[PDB]
Amino acid sequence: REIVCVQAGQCGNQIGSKFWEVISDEHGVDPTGTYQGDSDLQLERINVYFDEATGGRYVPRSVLIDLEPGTMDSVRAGPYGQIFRPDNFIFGQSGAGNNWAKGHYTEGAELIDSVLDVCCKEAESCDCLQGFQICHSLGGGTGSGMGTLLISKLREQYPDRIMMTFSIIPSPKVSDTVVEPYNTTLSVHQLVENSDESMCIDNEALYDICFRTLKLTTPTFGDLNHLVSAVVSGVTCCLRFPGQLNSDLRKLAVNLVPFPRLHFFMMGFAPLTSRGSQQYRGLSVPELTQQMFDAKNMMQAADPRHGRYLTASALFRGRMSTKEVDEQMLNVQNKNSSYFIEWIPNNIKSSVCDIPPKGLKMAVTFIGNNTCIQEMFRRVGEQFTLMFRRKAFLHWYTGEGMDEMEFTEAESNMNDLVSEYQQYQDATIE
Amino acid sequence: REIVCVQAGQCGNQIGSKFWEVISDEHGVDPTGTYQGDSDLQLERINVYFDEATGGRYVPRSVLIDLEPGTMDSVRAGPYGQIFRPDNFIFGQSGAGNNWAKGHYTEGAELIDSVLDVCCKEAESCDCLQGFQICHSLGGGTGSGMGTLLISKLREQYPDRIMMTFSIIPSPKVSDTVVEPYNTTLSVHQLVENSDESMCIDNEALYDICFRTLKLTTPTFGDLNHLVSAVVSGVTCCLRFPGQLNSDLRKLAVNLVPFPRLHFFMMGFAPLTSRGSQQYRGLSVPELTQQMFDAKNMMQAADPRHGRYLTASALFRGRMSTKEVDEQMLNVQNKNSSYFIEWIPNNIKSSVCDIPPKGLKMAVTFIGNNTCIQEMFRRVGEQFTLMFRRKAFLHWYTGEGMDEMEFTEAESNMNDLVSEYQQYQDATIE
Amino acid sequence: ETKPMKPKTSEVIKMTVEGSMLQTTLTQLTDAEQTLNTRVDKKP
Amino acid sequence: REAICIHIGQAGCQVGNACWELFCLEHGIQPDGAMPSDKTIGVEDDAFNTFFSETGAGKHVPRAVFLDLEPTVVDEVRTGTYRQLFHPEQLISGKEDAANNYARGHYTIGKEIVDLCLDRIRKLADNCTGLQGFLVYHAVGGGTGSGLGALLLERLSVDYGKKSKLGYTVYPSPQVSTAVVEPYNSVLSTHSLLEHTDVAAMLDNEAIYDLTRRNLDIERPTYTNLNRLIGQVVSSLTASLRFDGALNVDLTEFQTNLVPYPRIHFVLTSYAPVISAEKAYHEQLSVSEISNAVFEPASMMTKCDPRHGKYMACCLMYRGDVVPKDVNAAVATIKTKRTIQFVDWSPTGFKCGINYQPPTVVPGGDLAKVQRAVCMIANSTAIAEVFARIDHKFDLMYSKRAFVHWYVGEGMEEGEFSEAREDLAALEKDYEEVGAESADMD
Amino acid sequence: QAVVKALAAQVEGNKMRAEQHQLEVKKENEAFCRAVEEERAAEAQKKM
Ligand SMILES: Nc1nc2c(ncn2[C@@H]2O[C@H](COP(=O)(O)OP(=O)(O)OP(=O)(O)O)[C@@H](O)[C@H]2O)c(=O)[nH]1
Ligand SMILES: Nc1nc2c(ncn2[C@@H]2O[C@H](COP(=O)(O)OP(=O)(O)O)[C@@H](O)[C@H]2O)c(=O)[nH]1
Ligand SMILES: Nc1nc2c(ncn2[C@@H]2O[C@H](COP(=O)(O)OP(=O)(O)O)[C@@H](O)[C@H]2O)c(=O)[nH]1
Ligand SMILES: [Mg+2]
Repeated sequence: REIVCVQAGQCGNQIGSKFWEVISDEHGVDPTGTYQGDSDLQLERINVYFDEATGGRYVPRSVLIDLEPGTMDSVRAGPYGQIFRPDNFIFGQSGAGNNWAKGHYTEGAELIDSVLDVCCKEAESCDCLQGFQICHSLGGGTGSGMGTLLISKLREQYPDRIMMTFSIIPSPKVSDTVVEPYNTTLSVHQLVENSDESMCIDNEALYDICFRTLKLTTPTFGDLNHLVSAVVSGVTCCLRFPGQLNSDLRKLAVNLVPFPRLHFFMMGFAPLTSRGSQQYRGLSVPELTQQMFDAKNMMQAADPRHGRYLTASALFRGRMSTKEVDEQMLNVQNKNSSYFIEWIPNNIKSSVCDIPPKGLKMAVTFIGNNTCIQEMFRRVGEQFTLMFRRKAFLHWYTGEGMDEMEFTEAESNMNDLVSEYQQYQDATIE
Repeated sequence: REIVCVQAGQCGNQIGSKFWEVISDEHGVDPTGTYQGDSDLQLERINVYFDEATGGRYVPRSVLIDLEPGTMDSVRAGPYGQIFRPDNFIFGQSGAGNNWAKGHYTEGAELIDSVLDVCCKEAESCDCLQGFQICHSLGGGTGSGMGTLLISKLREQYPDRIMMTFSIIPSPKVSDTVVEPYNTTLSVHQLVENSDESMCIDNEALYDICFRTLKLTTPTFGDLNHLVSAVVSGVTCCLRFPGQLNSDLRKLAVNLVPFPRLHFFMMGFAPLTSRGSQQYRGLSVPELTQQMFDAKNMMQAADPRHGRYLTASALFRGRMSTKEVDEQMLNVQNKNSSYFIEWIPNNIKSSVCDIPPKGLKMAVTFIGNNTCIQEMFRRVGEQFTLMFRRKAFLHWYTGEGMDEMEFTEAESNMNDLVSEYQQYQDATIE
Repeated sequence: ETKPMKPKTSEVIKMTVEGSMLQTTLTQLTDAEQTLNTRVDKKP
Repeated sequence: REAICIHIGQAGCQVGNACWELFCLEHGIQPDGAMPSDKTIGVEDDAFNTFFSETGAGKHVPRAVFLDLEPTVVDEVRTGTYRQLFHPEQLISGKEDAANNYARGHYTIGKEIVDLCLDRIRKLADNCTGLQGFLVYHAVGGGTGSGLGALLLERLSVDYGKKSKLGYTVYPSPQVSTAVVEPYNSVLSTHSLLEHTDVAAMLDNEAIYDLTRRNLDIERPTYTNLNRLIGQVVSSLTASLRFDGALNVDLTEFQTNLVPYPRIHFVLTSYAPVISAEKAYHEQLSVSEISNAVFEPASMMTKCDPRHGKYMACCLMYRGDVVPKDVNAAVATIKTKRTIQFVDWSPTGFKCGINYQPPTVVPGGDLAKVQRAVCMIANSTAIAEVFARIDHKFDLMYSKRAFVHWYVGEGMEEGEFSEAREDLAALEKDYEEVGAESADMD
Repeated sequence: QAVVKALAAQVEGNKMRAEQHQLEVKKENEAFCRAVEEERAAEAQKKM
């Protein structure tokens, strides 16, 4: 049961580089590709993410795509860059220009056939294929446009598999680019139709995690990408190690999504705490659950206290009792009963895995489906409608060929998504 | 049955530092936090004040709050400061300005949510919670305003638990600040509604203890805080060790307070004696009772000879006979019968604990409910009325936002408290 | 082609939760505990 | 005398591991299947035959299959400690799970795996003298256990016909829960189980957690403890087939005595001397105290209180050195109690069994070693409360179609939900009607 | 006599495993303390 990864744009390639560092460390693969591990548990599921090349070697199931090769040359120059198969690198000759329409219609259609040829070459090699995993930002240009193009083609070609995306979205507090609202709105329009499950992270939340919890004096993008690589490698942990209560991406989707449009989730990871402070508080299942539900540990600007939990899932790694897990989930559901949607008798799924990440005694990853996400879409919509009424910078997109009707359609579809979340929020049973 | 301590302001943090030194010594905790004791009797109730952190360590269940970090940095720098959990230190970025209104309304509401979050995190971790214990001065700025704010919020959230306070009140003679009457009047108004039991200490009484009883040539605040830490650790001693006649904070409160407004008490501790004199007088139960009732040894400026005892309590530590305790309390009640309220047939509760404070063969702590406490409030109220008629310094408080009507309400409520005590002083059977 | 699964050793099985307490029954015993079970058929 | 064991899904395979650990240690088979020569007494009665078959070189192999849709648990069994005990053909594994969907197990995926399973079951059943039942272990809360368990029981019931099928079933606990979609799977499971099972034993994990906290002194129990208790119960019930005794009880005697009408086959189970070794020296353990113990609701392994209902039949299994006169005195004392009530149409409420083989002690185990034990399975109207609680949660979710699109996409008509809910309503009415007294007074 | 012998043997074995578990926990705590002391040396890197 093997996953294929796709990394698109600068953010995607950087997050991918840190992810493949974390996974290669976890399975004991040398940066030359030679297996040097020290337990059979590392070897026995290596197939899930690596293909085996001849006399020792392992190759990582990933496709790298970008519109200007500067980043790709940077990734090839990195410490693990040599591991990647050369034929898997796809790049063009001119940039996206921060324009969704260029990335989707002009340079997208120019490159897209070579990416589908490579993904099919990678997919047809699997003995049984599980879902794809894609990392990209929604505020950029080639990431948003070509990522959603590729997602649509893969959904046409593989409708029975899983399509999973992790996505970084522009913060209202601090933009790096002026035209972010257009790219975000069009990308959310593509995702709500195409995706099966999508996780959203705010860079502002990663900065607040680093400063308040880790107390880093001078954080860098490497730290943010380390938090992301930690969660990405955590969601898949039950795929590749034994445990007392196995779980799977499809089983998570079936338990988390009540209706097919409601597939946007908040993410958190609980035992983040510096090793020096860790001496002041011992690890235990109650301790993990309390940090796990603390809004300090959630990776989105919206706060749960303004919404209600529809569903939640917990994946535990480590040697622990099932009784303690079950009774903790009962006590949290009973004591905080106003924040849980009442027509479901138990909103939390649990899962337990035997093998923790190296150097931690225990860890949990949290996925939450909460109506307070309506906030991210509403904030973007105000900024978009502000821009669209004045036809702001619009000539760039229309000159590529877009009809103005696409913008009003995408706005209407996002507004209906906000309305569907808002109706279920209604705290009053009425 | 575990107590959570709160220390507020400079006085509170300093008293807390000396208290946690005495308690850590009594339970044999090294300044690194490791248990190094030599009898199981030390270990078997350590849970009452400490939580266990991973790999051996214990952490003390205390919250430290202050508005400017100078004091907090001083306590962290002290010899035991490292034991305290870093996250339990709460501080702002601008001072209370020695002003009650700032501490209650402007910086109070800014910080209070983080203090309530920490107190709830600490409280909800206990398997069964006994009352909270709070130490602060009323003459300061953040101590009075934010302490009474926090007491009101905790009384809203946990109305079935116990609320216990130790409180320092401004000397009529040794003032450090001109606007002391306002801070005292508003704080006593808050306490009489919120508190379950409140102990009052005059700094003048600690000076008279040091100079007259201990004959110290050059006393310092460390001695005053040692006397306070001795009584504070003594009231709870029966909670945490075995004995022939167990006692508890709730049993003291139920036996001392006849009616719910009458909850202000005097304190004393008996085996105080100078190192030169100590060679001249052995410990015995008559000696402890005689020192215990001597007004020289009482920690308030009001003298019992000007009032009447409603109720009294005695907590004895050490291996001693019950016969001597019972016969001493009968003999003292019979010989001084005019100073005891006649419609209660026996005013004194006794309790006996096997384990004395380190380096003493025997000790007793005294809690007294005496109407002469009314004299402190009346003297403070006269000076407040003197200042208010001339609207002294009033623009600071009105500029913060206070209605003048709060001052007349607080004055009326304090005056009614004085009247109620005076009425019970002069009550008769008829 | 699917490579056949390789058998585990003693310390590898001990890592998990089920296998550790299976091996506890199998190996970690005193001499007296192996005498506990016996057959009493046709005796009474 | 033979029995075939079928283990399906995760709970069923892990409970199988605990069961076969116990059956090995009780018979004396080593993990490699080689019976040792020093365990001999000159003659060796064929007591293993209920659970083992011989090749001819003297290796033992057990009459069981392990069925799963995900590989991890069965490859763990294949690579574990008992690798040489099981035949590799017996360990059957698919490619992908039923994803907590009963519909996925039953319609899309289980039809592919079911024919291999039936061929293996055929391969077991042709090599016996006379098969006298199937033992099945599963949970009704998960997708493959529900869907493939139903499909397999339907096919077994057509192919083998009248032959008995006995199920041990882990039902969803009344407030502990592990997945959101448990009510749909449990309702549809109970719907299939009504037609195609001869006796169904109901278990709740919350009760075994309460029993292990209260009686044993275990602060942090895990599934291996619960599975060891279940294995002990199964060993007690099947001991009557395998060892000498005063009053034997064949598996057909259970069905004849416990089931008054053909739908009323769901029974409660409890076990008496759950006791620690340190606890074991504080108490005598005579017949009458443990008989009094099995009737207290603190002893039950299902979360129902029988004081809120009426007993229809009781079956009491005593094993070890016990004498019939003490069993009779105990049963007469139970009958005297006022908080124990039998339906007036069932005057002779008890069946007794007495076996000489004492319960086995497992080296790592947490139960003490004891000379005698009693185990009970009993039919009572209190069971009606468990279905009502499952039905309320089903009604809550289905009123708004909270998750139905997964099930409808996987090949299922929307109508099947309403059919199952009406069948469980009719089962509730059956338990209401059977407990109604008939009056014939002028 | 047989039953009392069996119970005594079981109690002794329980004591043995309890002692072994305590020894393992003590070793783990010592290793944790050493590893905490090791990470303090990263304070010199910031200084230099
Ligand atoms: N007693 C006991 N119950 C278990 C065990 N494992 C899971 N359960 C319970 O069974 C239900 C979950 O069923 P599963 O066995 O995990 O479902 P499954 O057979 O694996 O089906 P899939 O998830 O599709 O593979 C829950 O109620 C769990 O509490 C176990 O080892 N022992
Ligand atoms: N977390 C993270 N965010 C990034 C990184 N690089 C860029 N971003 C963010 O992604 C957005 C810019 O998108 P970009 O990747 O340049 O789009 P592209 O030009 O199409 O590749 C901004 O919000 C950046 O803050 C990175 O390495 N990590
Ligand atoms: N008894 C005693 N009194 C103190 C101590 N520290 C300060 N005080 C008194 O408390 C008053 C000052 O209040 P302070 O604690 O500074 O208020 P804050 O600024 O809000 O913390 C003065 O009357 C001081 O004499 C102490 O350690 N012991
Ligand atoms: Mg499963």
